[PDB]
Amino acid sequence: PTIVDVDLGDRSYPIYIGSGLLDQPDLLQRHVHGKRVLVVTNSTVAPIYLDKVVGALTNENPNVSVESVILPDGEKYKNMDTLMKVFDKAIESRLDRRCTFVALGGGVIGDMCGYAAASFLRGVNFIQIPTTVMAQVDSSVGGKTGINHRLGKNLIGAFYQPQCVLIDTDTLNTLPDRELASGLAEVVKYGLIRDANFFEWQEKNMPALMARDPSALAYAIKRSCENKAEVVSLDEKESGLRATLNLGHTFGHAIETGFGYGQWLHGEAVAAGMVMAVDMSYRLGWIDESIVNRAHNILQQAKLPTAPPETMTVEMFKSVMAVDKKVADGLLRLILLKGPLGNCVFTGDYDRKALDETLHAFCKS
Amino acid sequence: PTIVDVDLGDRSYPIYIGSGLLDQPDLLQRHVHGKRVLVVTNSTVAPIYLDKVVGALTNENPNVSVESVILPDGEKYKNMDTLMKVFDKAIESRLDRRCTFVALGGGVIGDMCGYAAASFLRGVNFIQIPTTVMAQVDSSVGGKTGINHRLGKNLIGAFYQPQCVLIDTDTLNTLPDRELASGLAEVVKYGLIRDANFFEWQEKNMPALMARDPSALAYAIKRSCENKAEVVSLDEKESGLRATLNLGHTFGHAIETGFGYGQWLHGEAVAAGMVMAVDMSYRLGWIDESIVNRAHNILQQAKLPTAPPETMTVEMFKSVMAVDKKVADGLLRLILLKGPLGNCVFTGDYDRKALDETLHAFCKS
Ligand SMILES: NC(=O)c1ccc[n+]([C@@H]2O[C@H](COP(=O)([O-])OP(=O)(O)OC[C@H]3O[C@@H](n4cnc5c(N)ncnc54)[C@H](O)[C@@H]3O)[C@@H](O)[C@H]2O)c1
Ligand SMILES: NC(=O)c1ccc[n+]([C@@H]2O[C@H](COP(=O)([O-])OP(=O)(O)OC[C@H]3O[C@@H](n4cnc5c(N)ncnc54)[C@H](O)[C@@H]3O)[C@@H](O)[C@H]2O)c1
Repeated sequence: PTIVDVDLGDRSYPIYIGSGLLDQPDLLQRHVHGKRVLVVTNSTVAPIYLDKVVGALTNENPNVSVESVILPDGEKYKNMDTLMKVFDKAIESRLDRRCTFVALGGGVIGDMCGYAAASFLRGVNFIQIPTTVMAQVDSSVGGKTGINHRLGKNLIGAFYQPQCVLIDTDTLNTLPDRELASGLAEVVKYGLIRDANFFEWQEKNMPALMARDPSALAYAIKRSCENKAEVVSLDEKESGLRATLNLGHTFGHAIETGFGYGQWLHGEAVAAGMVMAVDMSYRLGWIDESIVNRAHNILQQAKLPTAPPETMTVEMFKSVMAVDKKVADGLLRLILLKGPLGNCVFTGDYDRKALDETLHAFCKS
Repeated sequence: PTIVDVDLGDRSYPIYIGSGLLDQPDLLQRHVHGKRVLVVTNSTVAPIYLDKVVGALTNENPNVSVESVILPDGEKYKNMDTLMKVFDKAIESRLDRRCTFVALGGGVIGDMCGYAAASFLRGVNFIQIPTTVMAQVDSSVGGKTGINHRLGKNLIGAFYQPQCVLIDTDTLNTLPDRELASGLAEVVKYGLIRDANFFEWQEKNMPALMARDPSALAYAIKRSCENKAEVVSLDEKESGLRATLNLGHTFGHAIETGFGYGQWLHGEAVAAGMVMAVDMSYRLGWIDESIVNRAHNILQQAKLPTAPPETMTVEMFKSVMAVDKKVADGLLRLILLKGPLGNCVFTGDYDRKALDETLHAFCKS
């Protein structure tokens, strides 16, 4: 069991990482400070891990009782109505401020569960058990929770930290290849924004990760968590630094909202968003040809898309980018690369013609 | 302009109190930190105050553009579906993280706008402009925001603190006697929980408050906000001490949900429920009978109910109380009077016979 910690003072919490951690009941029990637990998962994950997870919380612990809600599987259910099922279940069972929610699944569940937890009775303790690469390197950590609105991605939610995060890499064993690769998008992101040695290591080790080698995947998770924990501890609520985690995400969200929720996996949208934001960066003269080539090579190694869907138009991009949460006072700040690899800027001061070229170069219409 | 602070370090903020405050644009504009504002109000309040508040937000203020969203008026509407109207409007007009919400109304609007602000883009700034007594003396202060569920009161929300609170005493001039009176319930509450001298003051001053004397009303407000600000600063998230503000509110919330949201005013529900709490306190032999009948009498001078509605039952009270937020690991903790006037306890330890003796005394079935 490795531990990357997130230090937010009295609200600090541990990220436990290893194999078979779902068979170490002591880990979860330590963060369940009440009698009752509500596991939140979806229809795909539930048959695989729920019994295991209730097992890990109860069968060797007699004073803990566990309930579940199984929500439908899909990014397209990341909405207020599907979230209302969690509040409905919790109130039907008469759960109270001492209960604990447990997010069992990918990033869709983590985000929904975290926000529900933030809001139920004005907040109850919750724990993350990510079961995707995406969630294990990104979504489970940091306490950004919430839902999509039809006009945009993550527009309603809460900053709300879990009590712990339990990553067991065995759970990746049941994850389809496509879901695996899409999680690596965010791993590459850490490399580009602030982690050149991490990036470098990925250029060498991407075949391992794609072959799902345990040691590789475990380090990519660990090192991703180190980055994300550092940033969150410094900038929990995104005054400045935290926005760096949004490289390729202004575009990537435009791909998700535009291309209709769910068709492309998030990581697939980020893959393509990142290429676009690399291209803009070059066009602005802020980065080298070499970064462009290496960004393009590594995502190709991960069999992720390096351009957006051919139905995405320039107008859809602009219209969805208009509700990006990096807008301040009607001004669109972007995350762009600048200088040697591992360097990035959070800025609203970029030549808009460069942005316009990038859109027109990547869009068929 | 009388000020009363709320002390939460870097989240501290003033409550301004006085007449004609809506005629001092300076006060609102100080706390609007961006170019955009969305005034959330309702259809009763809008055509009386919206123009004026838009006028104050923009006078000598080119930098700021102001929009509004008009919600339906009623406790009935204090729920998630209606709140979607705030999000939908916000996103449609592309409001960003730097926008400010202005909650313009009674406590329904405050709680709703508060929780909408907490959640919009995971938190934007908001400001409180209470226009009912209930709001001016209680709900506007403390950053307890949220909404009802069918099965219970304020079971979804957040602890979110406003940028400031603008009590303009003139807004009470348009409020009906019934609404005004119902506000006085929380004024009394402060007396009984922690402020004996204030209580004694109200006993002299009740006829004055019911006649809308400017001085009495204003001092009630200041004293009511001082109490709450003191409690909120010490216990913002309700670890312990804050729960004391819920005297008679366990019973009260049960009346609201039991008898139908908005059939009685909150204040009216709270009055009856306070009277039940004192009865239970006496039955426990924790309280002298002078406190019982002193309470009964001040409420009657406010023309407030001292019984719950005739169709409330014992079962209804018990089933709604089971989802009170004062319940912890299945144990219902209550606010009860013990000792001289102005002293309180929050306890899980009481004889349950006292509890359903008081339930059977007040309910026809
Ligand atoms: N909150 C944050 O900071 C943050 C960071 C990154 C992403 N996110 C959000 O999280 C989501 C990321 O999506 P995701 O990749 O987690 O997708 P996801 O939650 O949809 O999961 C991917 C798919 O794999 C299935 N699945 C999950 N775990 C499995 C397992 N162990 N075995 C087999 N199948 C499994 C799921 O049912 C789903 O069909 C996005 O909505 C994104 O916006 C949030
Ligand atoms: N957040 C807190 O800490 C807190 C504290 C106490 C109460 N509350 C909540 O606040 C609510 C109590 O609301 P309320 O009693 O203010 O009622 P309310 O918000 O429903 O408004 C009272 C009625 O008077 C109308 N009105 C408001 N201002 C007016 C004015 N100036 N002139 C004419 N009419 C006006 C409203 O449109 C409504 O019809 C409850 O839902 C309660 O739970 C919250």
